[PDB]
Amino acid sequence: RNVALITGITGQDGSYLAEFLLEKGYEVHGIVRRSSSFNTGRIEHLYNMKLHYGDLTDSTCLVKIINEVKPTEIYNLGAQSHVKISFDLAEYTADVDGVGTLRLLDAVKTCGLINSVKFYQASTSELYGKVQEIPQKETTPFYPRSPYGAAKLYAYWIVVNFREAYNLFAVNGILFNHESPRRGANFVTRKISRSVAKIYLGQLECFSLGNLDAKRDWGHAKDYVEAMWLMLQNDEPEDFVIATGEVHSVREFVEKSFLHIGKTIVWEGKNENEVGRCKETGKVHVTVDLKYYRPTEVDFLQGDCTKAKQKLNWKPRVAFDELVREMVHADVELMRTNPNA
Amino acid sequence: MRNVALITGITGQDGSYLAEFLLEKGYEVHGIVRRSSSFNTGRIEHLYNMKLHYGDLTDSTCLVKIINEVKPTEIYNLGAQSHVKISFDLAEYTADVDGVGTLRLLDAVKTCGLINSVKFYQASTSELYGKVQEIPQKETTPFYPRSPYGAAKLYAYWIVVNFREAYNLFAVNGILFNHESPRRGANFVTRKISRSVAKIYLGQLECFSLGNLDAKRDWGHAKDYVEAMWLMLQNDEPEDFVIATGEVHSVREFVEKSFLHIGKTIVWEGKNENEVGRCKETGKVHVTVDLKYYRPTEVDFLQGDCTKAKQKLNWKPRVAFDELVREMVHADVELMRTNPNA
Amino acid sequence: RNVALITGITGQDGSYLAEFLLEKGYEVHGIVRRSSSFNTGRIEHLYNMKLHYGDLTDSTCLVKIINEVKPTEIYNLGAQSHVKISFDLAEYTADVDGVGTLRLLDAVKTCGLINSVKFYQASTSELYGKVQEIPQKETTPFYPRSPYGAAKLYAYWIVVNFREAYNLFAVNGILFNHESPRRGANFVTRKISRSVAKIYLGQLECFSLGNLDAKRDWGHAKDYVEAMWLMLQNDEPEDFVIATGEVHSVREFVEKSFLHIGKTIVWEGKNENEVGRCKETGKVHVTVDLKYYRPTEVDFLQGDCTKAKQKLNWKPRVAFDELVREMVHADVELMRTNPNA
Amino acid sequence: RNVALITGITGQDGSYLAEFLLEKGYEVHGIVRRSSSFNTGRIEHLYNMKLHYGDLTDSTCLVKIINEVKPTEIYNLGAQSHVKISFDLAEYTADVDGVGTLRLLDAVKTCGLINSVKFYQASTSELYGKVQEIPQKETTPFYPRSPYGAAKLYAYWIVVNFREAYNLFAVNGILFNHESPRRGANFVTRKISRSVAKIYLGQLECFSLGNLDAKRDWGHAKDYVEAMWLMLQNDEPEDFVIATGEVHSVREFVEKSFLHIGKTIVWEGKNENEVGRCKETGKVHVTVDLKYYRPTEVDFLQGDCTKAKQKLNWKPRVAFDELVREMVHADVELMRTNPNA
Ligand SMILES: NC(=O)c1ccc[n+]([C@@H]2O[C@H](COP(=O)([O-])OP(=O)(O)OC[C@H]3O[C@@H](n4cnc5c(N)ncnc54)[C@H](OP(=O)(O)O)[C@@H]3O)[C@@H](O)[C@H]2O)c1
Ligand SMILES: NC(=O)c1ccc[n+]([C@@H]2O[C@H](COP(=O)([O-])OP(=O)(O)OC[C@H]3O[C@@H](n4cnc5c(N)ncnc54)[C@H](OP(=O)(O)O)[C@@H]3O)[C@@H](O)[C@H]2O)c1
Ligand SMILES: NC(=O)c1ccc[n+]([C@@H]2O[C@H](COP(=O)([O-])OP(=O)(O)OC[C@H]3O[C@@H](n4cnc5c(N)ncnc54)[C@H](OP(=O)(O)O)[C@@H]3O)[C@@H](O)[C@H]2O)c1
Ligand SMILES: NC(=O)c1ccc[n+]([C@@H]2O[C@H](COP(=O)([O-])OP(=O)(O)OC[C@H]3O[C@@H](n4cnc5c(N)ncnc54)[C@H](OP(=O)(O)O)[C@@H]3O)[C@@H](O)[C@H]2O)c1
Ligand SMILES: Nc1nc2c(ncn2[C@@H]2O[C@H](COP(=O)(O)OP(=O)(O)O[C@H]3O[C@H](CO)[C@@H](F)[C@H](O)[C@@H]3O)[C@@H](O)[C@H]2O)c(=O)[nH]1
Ligand SMILES: Nc1nc2c(ncn2[C@@H]2O[C@H](COP(=O)(O)OP(=O)(O)O[C@H]3O[C@H](CO)[C@@H](F)[C@H](O)[C@@H]3O)[C@@H](O)[C@H]2O)c(=O)[nH]1
Ligand SMILES: Nc1nc2c(ncn2[C@@H]2O[C@H](COP(=O)(O)OP(=O)(O)O[C@H]3O[C@H](CO)[C@@H](F)[C@H](O)[C@@H]3O)[C@@H](O)[C@H]2O)c(=O)[nH]1
Ligand SMILES: Nc1nc2c(ncn2[C@@H]2O[C@H](COP(=O)(O)OP(=O)(O)O[C@H]3O[C@H](CO)[C@@H](F)[C@H](O)[C@@H]3O)[C@@H](O)[C@H]2O)c(=O)[nH]1
Repeated sequence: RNVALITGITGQDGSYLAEFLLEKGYEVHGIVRRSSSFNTGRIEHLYNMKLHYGDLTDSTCLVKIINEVKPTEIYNLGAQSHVKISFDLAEYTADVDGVGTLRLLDAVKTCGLINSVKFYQASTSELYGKVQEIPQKETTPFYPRSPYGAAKLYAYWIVVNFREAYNLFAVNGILFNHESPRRGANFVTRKISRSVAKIYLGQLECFSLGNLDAKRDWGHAKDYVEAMWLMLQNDEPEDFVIATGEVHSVREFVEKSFLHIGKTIVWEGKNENEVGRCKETGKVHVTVDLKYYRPTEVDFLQGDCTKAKQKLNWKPRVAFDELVREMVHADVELMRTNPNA
Repeated sequence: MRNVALITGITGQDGSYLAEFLLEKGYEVHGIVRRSSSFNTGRIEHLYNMKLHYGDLTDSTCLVKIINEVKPTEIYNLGAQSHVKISFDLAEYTADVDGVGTLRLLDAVKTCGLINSVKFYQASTSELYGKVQEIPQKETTPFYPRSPYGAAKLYAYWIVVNFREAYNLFAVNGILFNHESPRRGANFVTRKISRSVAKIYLGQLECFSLGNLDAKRDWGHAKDYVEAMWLMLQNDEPEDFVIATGEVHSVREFVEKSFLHIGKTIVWEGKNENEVGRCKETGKVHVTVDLKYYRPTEVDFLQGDCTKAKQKLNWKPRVAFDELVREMVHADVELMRTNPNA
Repeated sequence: RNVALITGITGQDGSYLAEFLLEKGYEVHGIVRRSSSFNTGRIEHLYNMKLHYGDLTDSTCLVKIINEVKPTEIYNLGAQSHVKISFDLAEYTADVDGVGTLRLLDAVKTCGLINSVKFYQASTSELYGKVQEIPQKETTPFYPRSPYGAAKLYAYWIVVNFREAYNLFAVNGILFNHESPRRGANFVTRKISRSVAKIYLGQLECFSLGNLDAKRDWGHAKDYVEAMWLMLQNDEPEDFVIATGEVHSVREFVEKSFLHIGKTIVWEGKNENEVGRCKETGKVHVTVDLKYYRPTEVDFLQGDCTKAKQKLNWKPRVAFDELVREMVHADVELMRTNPNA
Repeated sequence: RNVALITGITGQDGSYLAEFLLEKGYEVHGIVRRSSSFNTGRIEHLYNMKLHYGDLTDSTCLVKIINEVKPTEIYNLGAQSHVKISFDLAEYTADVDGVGTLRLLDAVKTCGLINSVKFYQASTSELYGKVQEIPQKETTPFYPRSPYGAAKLYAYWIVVNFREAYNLFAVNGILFNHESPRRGANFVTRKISRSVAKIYLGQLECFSLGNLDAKRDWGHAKDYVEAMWLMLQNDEPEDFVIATGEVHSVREFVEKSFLHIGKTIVWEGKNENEVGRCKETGKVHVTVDLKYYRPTEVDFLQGDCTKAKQKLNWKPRVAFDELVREMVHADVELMRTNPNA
């Protein structure tokens, strides 16, 4: 009996995880939000899958769904997941990402599933924020730098407390940045791949970014959802960093993306006056706008996933260069078939 | 001089039409949009005078920030979990958004010192009449809600009344009866029918299932009804108004008329959950009934009397039921032809 | 098997209801709020009674408690019950009095008790607000005049919807004002009885009130909790007005209270300048202060409880004059024994 | 212009802080919860003080109050502060102690007071939970062990984020256990002092406790509220541990408390069968009950307040033995004057 409940099934990770579990013959249940528009674009090709209307702020819907489904595995991926937006939506973010995690854990307990459920929490490298060690591993102290980070920190610790207090098999995947062709359009990697694709097709000339010097450890969502499953296959409930260990700047992401459409970016100017110019044509394609900066930036992330390599035998398959290629190529195809986004 | 609107629910059916209507009048239009993991501004993307702000009706702080920054002259609270069937499984969220959310917005107006400068429109509803206590229903008909949606909207109606009476806020309840359009949510009955009929016409679908075929509704066009919202805020006195067509049709009639527009005459056979709708010309079944689409407490009949609005606002509906059905089926044929996955 | 769960057990009504049910051999459970101070003064003499920490805004505690207790009868008396305070606490009042009622109902459903629980909702004459009929009965249209009234109206209707949708035996007691020596100190009747008692004992000289012309139908809480029980003994779940049918002003309450300590109040002046003077001494004991007025006053309430008389055989035992006497007498004793009481 | 807003003014700390600030000529505002009973016992002797109805779960009331008062200093002491109760009230505790802190900070920002307010957060030694260093100081990593601890951790970090993001003068006082004659009756120290006082006066024979071997660093609330004020007088917004550095067991608190009424406790038995007998009379006065244990106990706390000593010149005046004496003596007087106190 293999029955998964995925919160956040409509998101990037949820959509890949649903595919991965379906291929293994799981019965997959997802919680979807009511919307005035179509909102199941990433999973519509899959309808073994059942969707249920719910929200992580509605305690009764969560108990009803868990009590009806009686899952063997719960993946809490549901969240207001955007860091910049969390500064203007601090309270909603706290209620969904922090308190919502508690609601789900409490529903497990309320439904008498404390000894049968395995629970995965979507923890995050944003917890390290202003990094206290380089690289960051499971024992690096946390230092959040946004309302999102603070809410995720609550979630991390309440999960730990349920494991310790009630012997719930509950784990924190401390996943570093992961991307894909299904990545939200207002995250930096997809913003770049979409804009580069549009420039290639003559639908756009120039776009603006924020902090070009931010550095990230970027992997592929499809690899990372497998690690989530492996953490629940472990005999003991343990927390794990999942990451590539390799660091690149936003600037490098831009450079590599443009090279895939035959353009070499050369930078000129500094800070908010910095521009990225195509060497071959002389045309400006990238500018900087201060409005995209965060009040408290996370400058640098680099994960050490030695523990996961040893215990889970997990290794990332997609490296940064192939990630950039796949994203630009996919968005060229997407924008060619349909110029409207 | 200064005409600045704040629309909650700007991404929805009504919000998108209201935004166009106000922009045409030279308003500066602000909208509150929810964060989503997917694109969610499809009904208003052609418009970007318009500024969008991330917010949620359950986050009191975001609402005060936005109202304090924008300082609107007009607020239209259209934001809601608006689906009645879904409200039975999302009762608490529905209460928090549709009921308490209305209070949050009113309180933000007061907190920001705008009680004497803002005109506030609340999206009230014929669902308030529920198990109807008079036929037709007018402003003085007693309410009798029949869902967690209806109950939440009733709270909202009364808290609006209380702000008007307590603090002299110009605040009004539009008691709007069902209104539809080509932008209507796909899981409301009218659009579900028009989309499914369009798909059948184009060979993309053979058959679809519905719930209670005997429900009766007063159906108008969203584009006409957003004008009434604006007129209620142009009034010298803050008054509540029923807005409706006065004409009643069944779900069954909506199905029949929709199919006639693609050259098919539906004839029904069987009863209750075994009832089917068959094309007379071909003998093929196109409509079945499934109990899962029924509501635990149905609203059987609505018919609005908008005499007060006719007299005071000079508002009259322009689109009648038959033209509404035609426009919806025709628009969804065009939509599904251009894109079979829409 | 007779097992009651009372929300609001620490309040006026809860304390009387708990005694009444205990006398009948019920197992009585109460939900009590955590407080930094002692808060069980009305029920401490009773500890068949079990208390549970909870709150009507905490969905998980309610499911846990209902699932553990498995009550046959639930009395939802828990509320922010003060009308004037509801104007400054509008949202909290909505969450507790409105949404809290839904949470309790949904917990009944979630726990599989929809066909075994009988549910009493504490509805109220405040629903009639700006009265549309005189007297008011079950069929009088509602017209709330406060955030409290609006929240209670939501609660009334969501109860009706659970009864109609799921065949829950759920009822609205539409109780008119009821008082006692245990009445909250900042309601008008108890404010008067305490202040009059203090004046009698030389602990106070004068106090201020708001609208002296408000008129109310006043009964005794001890009689009214019996009606709540009777409504759950009914074969069919029906809503009932409970009231005396007799109307008196705040001014009369003041006059009658002072007569019990040997003072005849004579009024002079109008509106906010009106004062109440003891005829025997010439001393001013009552003034008016605009801060005690409500933005939207409820001027007049008078209940017609014909339906309850016919179907429940309920009749009020304590009339207004005895209510005034009991309250002043009790507060004299209270303030004599303890001047800080 | 010195205007303080105290959330939690009715609690232990709030009541001492209010006195301390009033003595300095502050205008003091407090947020008080609506209650069905009298709940201002600790501050009634003070009414320069203005009280406002509010709740930390009602965002609108908090903005209204802050906008009206325009405080120069805010002390966020309001909380569901009981650790054992937090396990059954996990969600409410998260909403009040965690999200409530954010609501207050956001109201400061919304009201345009980011550059004029100094904000004190009531952080706590419970953040150290399963202690990662002994003694614990500002740089010891946190490890919460309850829903209370997890909620307070959110609050700690969201305060840090407002300081770093918007240059708000905002500080975390990391206060270790502090007690007084006004301590809540269900905390262990006051439970002991009240029960011992009752035994001395013949109002009780025996009481039950939980984990007798837990160890704590106990100081006096009156000393600790002064540190809160000093942290806001600092030129730079800094976080500080406040503690005695001296550790004692619950068992020692029992022994020392009984000594003060002329009784020597001698223990017999183990675990939940352990009892405490008066050596002089042979009578049993203490038993153990498993229901008082916590699912995830905090076994040991010991604070290092070196930083506060150096920068604030703060030193605790009351040591453990005098604290025990003051509490037992005060509760003897209290229970003698009023057996129901
Ligand atoms: N991608 C990364 O680099 C990364 C790294 C570490 C951790 N994380 C975290 O991992 C999880 C998955 O990331 P992602 O990239 O897949 O995020 P995403 O694409 O933004 O997806 C978010 C999902 O959560 C749902 N959601 C939002 N608010 C909700 C609510 N109130 N109730 C129920 N569901 C709600 C969204 O629904 P809608 O579709 O309706 O908006 C969506 O399905 C998130 O928790 C994220 O914070 C991400
Ligand atoms: N159509 C009718 O016949 C009718 C009749 C009377 C009254 N009403 C009411 O009138 C209004 C407009 O109806 P409609 O057909 O335009 O509804 P709709 O298409 O379902 O639009 C609902 C709007 O509310 C927003 N919303 C939902 N939850 C929200 C939250 N928590 N915070 C902020 N915004 C939120 C939606 O955002 P998303 O797009 O992100 O979901 C959407 O923009 C609603 O209040 C509805 O209940 C409708
Ligand atoms: N008295 C009347 O004339 C009258 C008439 C009609 C209806 N009502 C309604 O009938 C009920 C009983 O009236 P009453 O005079 O006994 O009221 P009351 O003395 O004010 O008692 C209210 C009770 O509700 C509890 N409570 C408040 N907030 C709560 C929360 N958030 N979670 C859980 N419990 C909470 C209170 O606890 P604390 O003690 O901790 O505050 C108290 O036990 C109330 O619902 C009231 O609104 C009263
Ligand atoms: N004492 C310690 O050893 C210690 C150490 C470190 C930190 N702390 C923290 O320091 C602060 C002061 O402690 P204390 O011993 O004075 O606590 P306490 O006596 O339990 O006082 C708690 C205060 O918070 C109020 N409160 C609770 N929930 C509230 C809500 N939802 N909205 C508004 N106010 C609310 C209480 O009101 P009611 O009176 O109505 O319940 C009370 O005034 C607390 O934040 C506590 O968690 C305590
Ligand atoms: N979104 C965005 N980011 C930009 C832009 N210009 C520069 N940046 C910088 O790129 C960097 C990456 O920003 P981003 O792509 O928006 O992702 P961020 O790191 O902020 O958050 C993502 O990864 C986290 C893992 O650490 C997850 F927890 C979280 O849920 C989410 O999936 C930042 O430093 C940002 O400041 C710009 O125009 N947009
Ligand atoms: N949605 C839906 N409704 C179905 C179906 N089969 C039959 N029906 C019936 O059609 C009728 C219409 O259902 P509907 O189109 O879903 O709209 P409903 O009347 O329930 O609510 C709409 O109109 C209200 C105005 O009265 C608004 F306040 C509300 O926000 C929303 O816009 C019902 O009687 C329903 O039971 C069916 O398959 N889907
Ligand atoms: N509390 C209070 N009320 C005052 C004062 N001076 C005059 N009044 C008037 O007395 C009248 C009675 O005020 P009251 O005693 O505060 O009770 P109110 O009628 O507002 O509410 C009580 O009864 C309701 C039943 O209809 C319950 F639902 C509700 O929960 C609560 O138990 C009002 O018209 C008020 O304006 C005064 O100084 N305090
Ligand atoms: N309350 C209580 N505690 C008991 C009992 N028997 C043994 N104990 C033990 O005493 C110890 C002290 O329990 P306590 O007196 O309940 O205080 P605790 O340390 O749990 O919490 C207090 O101090 C914290 C600082 O660390 C504050 F953050 C918090 O707000 C609060 O003021 C525990 O180990 C407990 O298990 C007993 O019967 N009741």
